[PDB]
Amino acid sequence: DTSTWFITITSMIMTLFILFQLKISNYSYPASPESIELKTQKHSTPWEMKWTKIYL
Amino acid sequence: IDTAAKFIGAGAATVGVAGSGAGIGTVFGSMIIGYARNPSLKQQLFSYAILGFALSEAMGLFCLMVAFLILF
Amino acid sequence: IDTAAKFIGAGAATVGVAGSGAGIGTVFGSMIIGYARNPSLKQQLFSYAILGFALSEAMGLFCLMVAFLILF
Amino acid sequence: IDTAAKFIGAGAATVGVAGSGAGIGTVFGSMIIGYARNPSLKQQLFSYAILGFALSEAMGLFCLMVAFLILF
Amino acid sequence: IDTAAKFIGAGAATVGVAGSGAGIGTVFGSMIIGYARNPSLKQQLFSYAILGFALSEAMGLFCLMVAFLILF
Amino acid sequence: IDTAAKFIGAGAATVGVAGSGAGIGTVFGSMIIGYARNPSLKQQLFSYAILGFALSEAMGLFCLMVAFLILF
Amino acid sequence: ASVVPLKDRRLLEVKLGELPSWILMRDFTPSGIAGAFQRGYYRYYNKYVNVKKGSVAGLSMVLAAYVVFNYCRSYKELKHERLRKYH
Amino acid sequence: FQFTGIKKYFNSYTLTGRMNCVLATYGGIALLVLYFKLRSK
Amino acid sequence: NENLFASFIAPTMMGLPIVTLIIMFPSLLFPTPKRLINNRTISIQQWLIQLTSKQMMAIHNQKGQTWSLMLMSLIMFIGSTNILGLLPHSFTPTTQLSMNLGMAIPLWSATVFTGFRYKTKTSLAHFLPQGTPALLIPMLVIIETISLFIQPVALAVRLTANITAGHLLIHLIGGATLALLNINTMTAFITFTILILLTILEFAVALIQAYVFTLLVSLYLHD
Amino acid sequence: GQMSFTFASPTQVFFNGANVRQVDVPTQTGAFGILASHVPTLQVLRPGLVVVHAEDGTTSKYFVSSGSVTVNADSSVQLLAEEAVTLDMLDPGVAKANLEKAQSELLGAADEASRAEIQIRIEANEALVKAL
Amino acid sequence: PPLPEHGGKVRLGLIPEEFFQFLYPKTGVTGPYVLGTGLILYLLSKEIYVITAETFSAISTIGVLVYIVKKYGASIGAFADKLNEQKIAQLEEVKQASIKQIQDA
Amino acid sequence: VAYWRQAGLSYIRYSQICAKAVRDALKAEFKANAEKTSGSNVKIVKVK
Repeated sequence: DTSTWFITITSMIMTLFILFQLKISNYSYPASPESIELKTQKHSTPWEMKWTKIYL
Repeated sequence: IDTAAKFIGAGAATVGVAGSGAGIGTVFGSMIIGYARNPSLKQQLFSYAILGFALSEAMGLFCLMVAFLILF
Repeated sequence: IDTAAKFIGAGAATVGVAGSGAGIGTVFGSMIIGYARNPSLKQQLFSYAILGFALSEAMGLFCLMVAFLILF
Repeated sequence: IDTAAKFIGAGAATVGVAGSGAGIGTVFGSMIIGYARNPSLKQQLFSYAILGFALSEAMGLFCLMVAFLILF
Repeated sequence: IDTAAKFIGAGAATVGVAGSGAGIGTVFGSMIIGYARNPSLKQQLFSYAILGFALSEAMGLFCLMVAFLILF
Repeated sequence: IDTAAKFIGAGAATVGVAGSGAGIGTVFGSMIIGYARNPSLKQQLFSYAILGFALSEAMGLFCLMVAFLILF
Repeated sequence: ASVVPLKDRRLLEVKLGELPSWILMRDFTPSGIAGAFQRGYYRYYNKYVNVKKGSVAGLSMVLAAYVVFNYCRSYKELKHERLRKYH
Repeated sequence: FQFTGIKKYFNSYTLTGRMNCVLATYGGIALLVLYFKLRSK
Repeated sequence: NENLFASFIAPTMMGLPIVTLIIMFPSLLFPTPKRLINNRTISIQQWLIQLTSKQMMAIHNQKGQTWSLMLMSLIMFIGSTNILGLLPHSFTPTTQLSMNLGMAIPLWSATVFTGFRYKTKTSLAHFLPQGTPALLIPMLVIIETISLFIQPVALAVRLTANITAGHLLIHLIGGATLALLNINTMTAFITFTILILLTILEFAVALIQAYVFTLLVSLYLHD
Repeated sequence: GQMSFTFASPTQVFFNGANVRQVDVPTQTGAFGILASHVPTLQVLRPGLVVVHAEDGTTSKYFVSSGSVTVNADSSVQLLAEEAVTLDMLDPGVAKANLEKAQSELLGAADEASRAEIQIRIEANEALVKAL
Repeated sequence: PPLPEHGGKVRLGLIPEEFFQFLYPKTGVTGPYVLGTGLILYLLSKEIYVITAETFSAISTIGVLVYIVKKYGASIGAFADKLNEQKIAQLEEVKQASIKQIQDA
Repeated sequence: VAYWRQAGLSYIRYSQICAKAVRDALKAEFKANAEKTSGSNVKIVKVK
């Protein structure tokens, strides 16, 4: 109850923070998916500008 | 001899809750005058009523924690 | 010594149940300053008071069983 | 007699949280009304209540630490 | 029995720090309701809370130092 | 036995300074929402602030002189 | 014995909640779209019917296993039984 | 392989986060008073 | 003299069985998928993170955002290990005061050594609040430093003391039902008090906001 | 009930004698709600949006700049505003750029009242973005 | 409250008939039920062994978890909704990607 | 009282600036109605 002596649990808590940093590290953010559509637009526009400079 | 001292040390420990019996009386009286000004209750104004309630009852009930330990 | 120990643990616990009367002073009282700005009366305005009135009394009738828990 | 006076010794010092037990009701009943008037909580207007809560719940468990150090 | 009064004396003497509990719950909540109406915090608005915090704190730790000096 | 009643009442008196700790909080709290509307600070705001501070002290300090009177 | 207990959870996942995607498992993913929740259903009475996309019988079996596993440790302490049986 | 998934994370923040020595010292001293009180019973 | 309550005198036991199984067990409640579309039970776990990762991100807005990918692991562990224990005979590791003194101090002292490796002067020159008046320099810097070292004790003891306080009212209001072989009308009202109190004891999720957040404010203020 | 809501620009008129039960106005000294019999006041406006809730299913999201709200003794209001435009006439893209340029001149202001003019300009663009 | 006490009492007249119609479903199992009476003994024998304690709060933590199964039939939409919302973005992206590439040629 | 108060300004001088910013955030279509009002045409004649 008023328990005692403490040599227990606290060494078994930091092994747990090797688990939770393994699972939650492999998550996906919805926002990152909206960023890859932006750089694809500017690249072909500059490639068309490279084709416009191939005209001009 | 300490059988009474079991009691009053528990009997005095219980009146430390008497703050939070009034402390939630503030946060519900202070919400209706935050509401009659601005009727947007489904927004975060009601969500600050419960977190203010829960953080006050968190300091409310654990004053009765020391009451039972003196008993049991 | 038995009836000596019981009663002064019981009276000193009932102090905490009027410790929530000072909250419903604010709950029932701060309805006044809200009602005068806006008369939307039978809306959640009076009903938020009941969420204040019976939750602050719920810390009032909290300790009163604990007093009768140490009556016996 | 050393044990019995300790039993009532921590019973009186339980109620030191009763100041913080309702002092946390006011400051979380004053951001219900400061967000109602001007919705700019995401700046200083929320971090001035938790900083209000840290420097006021520093004094709730401050006294129960003494009621432990008088017990054991 | 001489040490028996040394323990129950600091039992109620640290209830005086609860007065710096509920008294600090206002002056940190009043910098909520009076900040939104006038954003000038880096001027003497925040500085009159730190004076309002510290000099309200000075009557908190003074009633702590009684409980040390009554015991030793 | 004479030291038994002396060492309780010295702690039983200094709970009287807790109520001064409450009333001193509003005086630096209402001046926050008092000055927030009206920046006329160097005039009689602060002069009514210092008088309000040193008058609540004299209901807290006056028990403290009586508190040391019990010991001697 | 490590490949023995690891092949217990990978059997009690991919059958009764919830059989994921990543093709080489694409039709194995829709195998959980019908689900074995119809197989898991009949134990309670009928009532936990909401298991369609928030699957109760997938989760509420582990938590029913963790209760009766912790009933064993408590059994020594709260004995209470007379020289008979109860009602 | 419970390392190189999170090894870029460790030497970033364990410079301040892996200071359990203060926990070890406040733990190891907390061992001492409880063996001492049972020694004097 | 109508309704006489009863009580039962029995020891309330926070025993210590084999813990290192019980700690690992709320890790395997959460799976992680290596797929694009997931399977409608991780997908409401994956959404629940992307809410409260957008509230411990917004305040900081620095190059101290690297720290914040850990702080959402700290919320799922004591978010789970406080919610598992509401079951009939389960055991919570955050009941014992041992590990919480190992959750505060390796995290709290990871904050004061964060600015002291980069700023080295103005981290604890935050002890200087304003345009210094004369009569209260010693009354200030003995106060604002005694409310600094309280913070590790203020952070751990607020968690252990109210979590276990939930468990005793679960027993004592519950145990008074069993010993109520007197008048049977009042048995239901004590039972109805329980099933309200178990709803209030899902504020064990609400008390993890007040552990990660006052760790952010104790990180944002120093850095 | 039994209200009158009037909403007029200098050049155009939105509402004349047609009230719908709830008006939300951004006041200079806070905010308020009108709920069929509010205690009458004489207030003036800050930059912010007015969301009039029509009966009519839905709301109406206007955005005033500086005007005057006069709720009076009988249940009738008169909200007059100078630049009362809707949302779709504004562009968010130009409103993002106008903020930090006025913050750049804020440090570069030598006088005390000329700097006070800059503090007016940053406040209006701040309510511009957050309304969008 | 005069109207609210009858409102549960009208539910008391409602639940006694709904329990009666549910008792009609067991009357349809007067002959054909061979499932429960195989396993109703182990919960009658073990309940004659040890299982009584201070755990009437075992049911109330299992009773509240029944009320959330009600809203779980709406959690399929939110869970379902998340998947659909997730699905629309890729569809928009592929179409958006396709038009740009073809017209640049 | 605000920062435009206690520094020596008027409410028209407040209302000129915050209404001018709304006429800069408009599009190219509704820029002519910002040119329409544009009330700077009255000259100032004081005899000294």
